[PDB]
Amino acid sequence: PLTADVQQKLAELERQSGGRLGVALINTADNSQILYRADERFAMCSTSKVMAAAAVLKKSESEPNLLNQRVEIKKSDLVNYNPIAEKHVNGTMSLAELSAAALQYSDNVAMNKLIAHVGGPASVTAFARQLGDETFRLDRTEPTLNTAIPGDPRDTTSPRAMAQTLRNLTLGKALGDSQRAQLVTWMKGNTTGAASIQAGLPASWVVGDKTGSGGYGTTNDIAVIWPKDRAPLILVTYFTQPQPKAESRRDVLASAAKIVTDGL
Repeated sequence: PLTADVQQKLAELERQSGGRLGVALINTADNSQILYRADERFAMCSTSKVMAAAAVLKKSESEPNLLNQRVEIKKSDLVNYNPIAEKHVNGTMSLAELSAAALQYSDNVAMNKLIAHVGGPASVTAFARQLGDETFRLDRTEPTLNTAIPGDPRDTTSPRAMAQTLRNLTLGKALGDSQRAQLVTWMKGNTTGAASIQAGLPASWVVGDKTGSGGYGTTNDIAVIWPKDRAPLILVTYFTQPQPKAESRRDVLASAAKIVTDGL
C-alpha cells in the first residue's frame, strides 16, 4: 500500500480525465500494492501481446528449438498495422522475430501468427490459467480484440491479475531463466511506450513496457520498472472512456504513474 490521498488523487485523476481508470502497482521492495479499480475488467488491447509472446516462450522450454521455427507470412494475413511483417511477405519470420515484432512494434500481423501458433485465443487463456491467472481471457484475434466496448468481458483482464501475472513472468519464475530474460529484453526495447507510464516516472528510471490502444479511448500500459538503487516495480495502468471515438489519453497513464510512485 501507500497513503489515503493516493486513492483520492487517483479518483481525482479519473474524474477529471473523463473516463474509467484501473491501476495496480507492486513494489518488490516490500510487496506493497497500490490498487485502483484493480478487480474490474479492462480490455487489454495490444497489452495482450505480452501473454502471446510469453505463452510461446514457455513452449520453447519443452521444444529445444521452436523459437527459430519459421512461419509463413501471406498477403492474406495483412491487417491494419504490421510495421515488420510487411517486409517479409511471401517470406518467413521465426517465432522470435514475430514475438520481437509483436512486442516492440505492436505488429498486429505478428500477434496473429503468435495466436495461431499456440492454437488460438483459448489456448493463450489456458496459458494464463496455468500461471495462476484465472482472470485474463483472450477471446478474439487482431484487430477485433481491441473493440473495448463497455460491459464486454472479452479480451479483458483485471489490473491486479495482470500486475501479478507480469511480475511472475518478468521477475519471478513463471518462465525459465533465459526465457524470462528474453521477455525482459523485448519489453525493454519497446519503441512505443514513452508518452505513457514512462512519462510519469523519474527520467532516469528504466522501463520495459507494452502500451495498448483501442476503441472508446482505451489507453493502456503495463510495465516493469528498474529504478537505479531500488528494487523493481510492476505497474499496470488501464484507462477507457465512454465516447466510441474518443482520442487516446496516454498522459492519463503517465499521471497515474506519477501519483502512485510519489515517495519512491
